[PDB]
Amino acid sequence: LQAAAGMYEQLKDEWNRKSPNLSKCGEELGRLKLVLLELNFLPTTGTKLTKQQLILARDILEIGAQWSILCKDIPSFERYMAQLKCYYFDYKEQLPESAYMHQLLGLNLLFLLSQNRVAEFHTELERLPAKDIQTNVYIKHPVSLEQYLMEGSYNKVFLAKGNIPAESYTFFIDILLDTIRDEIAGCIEKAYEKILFAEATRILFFSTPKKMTDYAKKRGWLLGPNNYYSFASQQQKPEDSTIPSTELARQVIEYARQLEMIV
Amino acid sequence: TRPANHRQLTFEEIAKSAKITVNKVELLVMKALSVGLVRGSIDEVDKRVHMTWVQPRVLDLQQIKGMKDRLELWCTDVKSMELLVEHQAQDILT
Amino acid sequence: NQVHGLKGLNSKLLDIRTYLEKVASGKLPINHHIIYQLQDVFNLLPDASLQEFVKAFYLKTNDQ
Repeated sequence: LQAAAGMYEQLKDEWNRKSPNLSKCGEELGRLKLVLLELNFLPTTGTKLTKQQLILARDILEIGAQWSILCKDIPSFERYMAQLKCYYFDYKEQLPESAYMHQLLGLNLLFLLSQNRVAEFHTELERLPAKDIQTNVYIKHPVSLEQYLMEGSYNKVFLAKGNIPAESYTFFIDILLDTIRDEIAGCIEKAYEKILFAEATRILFFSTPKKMTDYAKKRGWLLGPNNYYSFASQQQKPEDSTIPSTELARQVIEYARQLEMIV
Repeated sequence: TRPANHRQLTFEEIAKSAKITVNKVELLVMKALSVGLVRGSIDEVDKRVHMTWVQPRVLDLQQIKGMKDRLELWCTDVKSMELLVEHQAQDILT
Repeated sequence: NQVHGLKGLNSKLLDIRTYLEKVASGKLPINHHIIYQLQDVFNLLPDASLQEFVKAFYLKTNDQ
């Protein structure tokens, strides 16, 4: 039941640039729970008869989810998305579907990569196979981005895109940039013995040389354009035939005794 | 002193203390390996002496103290290990 | 036999150990034999090394 506006569809009209006030939006979240009690009444009491009402219910909570991550409210985006999760495949089908469900799916998928919750992305994909549930324009962008991470194809990764739609997609991509940056520092630490400043700016995706100086010393790298971490450790690992060891095949002492119990 | 804990020692300190040349200190040291007064090798690829075994000089009070504290550490080790061997293959052991 | 060996070894080491305490203070004689034995342990430095395993056991029960 959405009719009129002061807490019903008030949030919806706010999300537009008609009234582009965010200042009202902070207050709105407490009031929206009051209209939300009523909205909750319709799903799995009636189904089709209640259809119109569902559409409207979902639109306010979903459109406000996008508008309360331009207020940068983290707890709000997740609890709306969570609420609407069941609305995606509600019962048989309550049909609360909105255009905005299309963007939402895409926002959640970028959110999960920034948080580094790859397991959840995969779990969502298994629900997803018939991707004609809202089609692929905003869902195609997260899947390409996940592959690129996956591959090691860091150059391709979008840190240049997703800042360009400014509705709610920007919030996830800014944090993600820190995460990929860290990921490069680790790969390079084990991989290669030196790093230059000509080298560094591009690979870590630093903006400045000052950022380079900061990130390298923490790890312990910095000595100049020439350092030596990697090389020495890579060489050291084969041969423990002249040097005592017990590593692999477990703890030996247990190992011999266990082997004999089994047979 | 140094051999016991870790096997190898440099040969350069011993020649200078001798105050006699390098080509004649080796000679006496080889003779010492031969009789069995000391056992081990002289490696001139790095100019160090690797001692396998050292003689313990006899009737020294200090040495008795030294072996005692070591011995207690070994005793612990036996007990620690013994509980583990019985834990697995206990069904088989009875 | 292995477990029997550990409790047994442990007894031998106590004899030496209690003796040293007694020689150092209480003035029991210093014999070359006791000292020779102790020194060798440090010197030999045994190094753990590979080998001795087999996988045959399963095939035989399967056949039967």
